[PDB]
Amino acid sequence: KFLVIAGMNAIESEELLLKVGEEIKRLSEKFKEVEFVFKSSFDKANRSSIHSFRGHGLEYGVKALRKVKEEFGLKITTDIHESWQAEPVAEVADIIQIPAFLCRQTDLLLAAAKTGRAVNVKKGQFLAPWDTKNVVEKLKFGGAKEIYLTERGTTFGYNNLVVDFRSLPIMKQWAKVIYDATHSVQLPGGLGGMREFIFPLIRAAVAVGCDGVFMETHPEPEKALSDASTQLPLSQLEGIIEAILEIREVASKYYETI
Amino acid sequence: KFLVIAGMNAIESEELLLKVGEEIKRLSEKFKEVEFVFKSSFDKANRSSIHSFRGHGLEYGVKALRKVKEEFGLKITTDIHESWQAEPVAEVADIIQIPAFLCRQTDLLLAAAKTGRAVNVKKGQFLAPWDTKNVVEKLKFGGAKEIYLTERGTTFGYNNLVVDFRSLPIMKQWAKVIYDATHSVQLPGGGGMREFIFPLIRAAVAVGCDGVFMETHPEPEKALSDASTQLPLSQLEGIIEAILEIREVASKYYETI
Amino acid sequence: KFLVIAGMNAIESEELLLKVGEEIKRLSEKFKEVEFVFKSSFDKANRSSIHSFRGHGLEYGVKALRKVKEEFGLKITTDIHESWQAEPVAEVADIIQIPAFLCRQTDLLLAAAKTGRAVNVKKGQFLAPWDTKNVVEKLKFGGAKEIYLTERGTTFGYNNLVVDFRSLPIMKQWAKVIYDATHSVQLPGGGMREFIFPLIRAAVAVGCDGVFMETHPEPEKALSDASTQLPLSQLEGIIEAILEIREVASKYYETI
Amino acid sequence: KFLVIAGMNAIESEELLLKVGEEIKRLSEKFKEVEFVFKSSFDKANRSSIHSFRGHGLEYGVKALRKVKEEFGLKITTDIHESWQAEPVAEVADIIQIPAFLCRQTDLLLAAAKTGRAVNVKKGQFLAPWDTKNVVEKLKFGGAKEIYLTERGTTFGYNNLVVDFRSLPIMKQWAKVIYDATHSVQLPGGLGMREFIFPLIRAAVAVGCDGVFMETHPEPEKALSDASTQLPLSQLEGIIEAILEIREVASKYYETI
Repeated sequence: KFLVIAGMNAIESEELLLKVGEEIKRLSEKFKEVEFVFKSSFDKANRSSIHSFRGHGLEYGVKALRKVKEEFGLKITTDIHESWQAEPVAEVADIIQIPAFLCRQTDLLLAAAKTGRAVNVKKGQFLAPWDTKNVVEKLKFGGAKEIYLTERGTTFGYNNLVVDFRSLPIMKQWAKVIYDATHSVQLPGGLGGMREFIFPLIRAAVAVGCDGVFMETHPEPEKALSDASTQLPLSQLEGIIEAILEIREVASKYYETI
Repeated sequence: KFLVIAGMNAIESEELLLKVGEEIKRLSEKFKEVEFVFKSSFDKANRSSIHSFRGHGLEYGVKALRKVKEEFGLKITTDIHESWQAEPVAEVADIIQIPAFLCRQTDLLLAAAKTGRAVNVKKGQFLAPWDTKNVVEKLKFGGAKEIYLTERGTTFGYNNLVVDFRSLPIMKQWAKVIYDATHSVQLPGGGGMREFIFPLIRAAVAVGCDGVFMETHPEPEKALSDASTQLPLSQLEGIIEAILEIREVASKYYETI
Repeated sequence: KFLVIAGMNAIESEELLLKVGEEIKRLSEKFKEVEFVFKSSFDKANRSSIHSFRGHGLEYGVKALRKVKEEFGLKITTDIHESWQAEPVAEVADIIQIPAFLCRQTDLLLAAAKTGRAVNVKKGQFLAPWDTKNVVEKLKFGGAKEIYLTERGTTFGYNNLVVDFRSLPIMKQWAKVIYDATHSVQLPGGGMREFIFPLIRAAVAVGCDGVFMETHPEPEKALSDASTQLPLSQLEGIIEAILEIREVASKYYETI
Repeated sequence: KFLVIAGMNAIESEELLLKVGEEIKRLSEKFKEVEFVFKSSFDKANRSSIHSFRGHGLEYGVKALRKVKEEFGLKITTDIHESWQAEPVAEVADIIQIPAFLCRQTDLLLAAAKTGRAVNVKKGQFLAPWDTKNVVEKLKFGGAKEIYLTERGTTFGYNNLVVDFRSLPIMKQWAKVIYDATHSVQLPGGLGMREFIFPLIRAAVAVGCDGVFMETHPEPEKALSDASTQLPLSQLEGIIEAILEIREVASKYYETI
């Protein structure tokens, strides 16, 4: 059954997070066949500017993600940045996310695999798809059983990303493949993304074949303290989920095996 | 009315051209809501090696095309390489094709636009999507009425191309878009990988395009150009049905330009 | 000796074409160690907009060139966009130039090789350094004797080119190499002139058989490639620099 | 005073390190106009394979680097991978190196700046040159006073890097610039090209930069990392000589940022 990873890019506030957690609960009720997982970063450890929003800290974040899980019965995924953050995070996160810039930091991957939780690894903007076989190999060595590789775009010149859809079938050979619909259309350092392309590339993803879609959402995308240009309006989620399910239905029959 | 441009990369032997030509005809008959067009090049004026198969001349070509156009009643399309080849070829081809490397050559375009026939420009591997607008403008200024833009991959480092599927909705702003499913999986001087041909076609119809461009051959390993990318004639039907199904569902979400 | 192809990007006029031929002449006299070659195009056959300047036809073209070739005694070179322009242009052009986008068009290559002239091929923005081998194999077959490969940048994402300086030694394995100092910094569909010089020093330091650069008396008033056109009054300086760097670096140029 | 950062990629063993340091010492004596800074990693924390050499631990690596500083009187530099590593490393490092994949990791940048030591950031392969400004601003925010940016290539298609030398003058506006002659010709996940190392250094000094970074090993074929890109310890002298020579004549043309 299809995996949908949704949430706010960052934990801007517990009030905002809970509101977003409500739409996902409602959505899981409407799409019984989809496996939903609530996502949110407790820290933007890689912002370009020292002036940008980062977060309220690990403690606060883990506590807020807990509220969402306890109040909505939703599984959780959040990203970690240094080794020591795995265990504490593993307390509430069902899936530990590894940032794209860190997909090669051996200790971080090992730390995460060691918690016993599932691990999703954002493919680096510098990584060739075949080069992800070693990422999985490390996680496996570290104890990881539920492994995920997430397509999030490849460096295409300066301040731009391209999604080479060949990566989906190649990566499926070693792990469940996920398509990150929001960061893939993001233009890095662009102000120091293009929301209109989010939906069309998602359809491409499911036509090609993947095991899940990752998409960030916000009640007021233009007021988002992070990834504003690319976060989707809460009201748009429903329509996109339906199209994924419909496109997957008629397409699955053609997904290449293995 | 989805447009499907299929055929042999080049005219190797009219016998094969007819074998592929009847197969198309059969399909055009099964899929009546589809408009087929027979594609094939009378010459390969852009091969890397000097020892590579080119063609049997514009004469033998234009002749072979009309032979298929009459024996099967299928619309024809082929590409021109120099300003002159326009007029002579517009006598058998309904769609004049402009090569990828020549998409910026003002006079070649200006010419094919005069023949009154429809024009299809392969987007250069060096062109950014939003740059195809000027290509359209040149042709309109030249009398082109039915204009087509074709996605065929972009230079992604050395000996490799990538398909930026954002180009489809972008070029759709000023022309009908075609997705080249065979040259896009091709590896420049590598090459190509037939294993990705179909998956990306699926991607193209899911995103939304006005048609696809494929190339088929009775048995690829025998092809004389782009052999590792040529699609086996048999599979051609399964694919056509596949993208029609996907198109039926996907079109409900195509953005409105 | 060292090659220095200079001149205007386009033949905006025979008047201006001369003001430039005069300066190239002077520099030609001040640096007897360098083989200068006047260059300009009679037709910008590949402009982006249909509304952009092209030239005054092959007529006024070869006309203006032949004039400089006799009034200043400088060798001349220009680019052809279709096979027929080969022999007719090979009347005044010592070096026939092949545009970047056309570098794989066999007939344009064979047609230039026929004329028995020197053929300089702009390496396409879509071509790998090593793929230029066949481009030289095509010219040999076509009767070419004096061949050149020009580095003019590689497609780097949308509307941008990067100069992979590894090509210089790679290509030098089968052809003399020229570096296009003005087009290698252009932004397809735009340009940054502040990088023209720096990259030239980089080209000679690595090692090349010659430099290719376009100049104009008043760049801001140019009708083609305004942004990437050295103001005539700077060519001399740059040329002194290329020689100096070439003298110190020569010693280190690898060996094919 | 031109800066030459040199040493062996990883601290393979203390003896092998002292051997390289002996040579670096010799060079600092012969080239008194150059400022040599010895470099070596106590840990390869980003190896593609779980089976590759990483190192003998921080403590071991800090002792070795200190033995090289003490015995040969050379300045030291090494890279850090997690915040906690900054402080202990600063006891010996004159310059704290920040890995390319980690160049956007704020807490690591801050941790290094807080030590009071100079900081040299490897420009990420996904970073445009103008994006480094925000990097230099994070460091100043953290207390860094002496800052360096190192050009080490940019992602060019898969398993390949290209060096855009327009990045030197661009980055010189915010920090002193070093050119990494070793990783720039490296082919990521390819298994580099040793023959291109010297040519690119020449281009680098010609264009203009405040220093060059080059790893060296006595027996490159037996290196436990970056084997294909480490220079034979016997070639360094030639390179440095040529560099000073090129810089000598080229220096006057460096454009005043």
